[PDB]
Amino acid sequence: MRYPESLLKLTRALSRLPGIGPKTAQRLALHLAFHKEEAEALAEALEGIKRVRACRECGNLAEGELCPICQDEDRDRSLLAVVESVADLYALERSGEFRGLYHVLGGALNPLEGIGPKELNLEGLFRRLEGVEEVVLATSMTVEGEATALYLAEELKKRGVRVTRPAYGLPVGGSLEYADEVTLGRALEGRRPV
Amino acid sequence: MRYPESLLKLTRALSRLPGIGPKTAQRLALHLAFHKEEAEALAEALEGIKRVRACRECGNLAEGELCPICQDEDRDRSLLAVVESVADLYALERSGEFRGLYHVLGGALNPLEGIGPKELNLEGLFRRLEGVEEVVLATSMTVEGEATALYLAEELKKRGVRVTRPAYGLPVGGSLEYADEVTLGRALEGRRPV
Ligand SMILES: [Cl-]
Ligand SMILES: [Cl-]
Ligand SMILES: [Zn+2]
Ligand SMILES: [Zn+2]
Repeated sequence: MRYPESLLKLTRALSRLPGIGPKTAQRLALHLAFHKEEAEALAEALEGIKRVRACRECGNLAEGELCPICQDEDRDRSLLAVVESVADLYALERSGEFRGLYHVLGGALNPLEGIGPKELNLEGLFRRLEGVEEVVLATSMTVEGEATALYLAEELKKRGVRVTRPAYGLPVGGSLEYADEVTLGRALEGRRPV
Repeated sequence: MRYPESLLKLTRALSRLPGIGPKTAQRLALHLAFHKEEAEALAEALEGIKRVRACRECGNLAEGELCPICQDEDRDRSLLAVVESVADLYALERSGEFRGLYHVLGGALNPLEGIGPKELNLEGLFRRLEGVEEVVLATSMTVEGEATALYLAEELKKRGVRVTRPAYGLPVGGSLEYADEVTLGRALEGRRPV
């Protein structure tokens, strides 16, 4: 469709973003061209995020050295949560049921994609076990996240610390009829007294 | 969810974009933070589009003064296409069945939103009728675009030039069963010999 170079340069850059097809790229590029003020603000914010980097301790996004979680003094440092990504950390933190610390991996273990202990931010985890009561293995509830969990569990039980896994089960407001048979089966097996 | 300032500043700027909710804003903001090279390229392209502006004659997006269409010498200047937006011009131009010139309005007539002749790039149209055989009223096929068409038709027939409207009808690969009754009714009324 497009022909001006800076417009096409913008549309092409917008298309590199994940979950942004060429049709959305064009609509946004046109919009940015017709709203100079907004486009300048976005360029300012993009320059602004050059500073941001992985936290020295977590792997969580941080202004400068330490992330907001690590440099919070009101934090139960007896608790630690292993997590695959920053998006998952935010979800956990948004839940409100956790005031521990986090360790952010680079992803999950995956033999089929050659992803293993060296590729993940893993060796850093074992250096931070000082006065850590509990480690929550809060990896994804997938084949890959479960494989990661079992590996961390084996390695953590060796080094003398208890490990817990968040519950498989039904989601809140969920009907039994529309849940899958595996999730439903785990929910039954992990049923609790009341 | 988020707490670092430049990240939030980016996520907030990304949310100002049309058809971008806060969940997508966050995913993209995180992605840009973890891909410094790509983010710099987007900032470069955003700075790059400061130059872009409305064409002196069309209202179409242009590098500097004139749009690529207006400064193309192989252009049937006997033909002119009135259009509501640049997105529509590109669609028309992508169709391949038009080698005329374009006039880009700022939108369509809409009494309910106080949108009328002064608010649209309209007065500029009548200055460009020199050696113009045909004007294609290629506004949207809506209540607003039709109202715009009729107004331009009245005003153009006064100033001595024929006007045409693109066809209402069925789309290519379309079944009759799933088409709406109005579109189907127009397709029948505008049926052609073969
Ligand atoms: Cl798309
Ligand atoms: Cl969303
Ligand atoms: Zn941290
Ligand atoms: Zn032009």
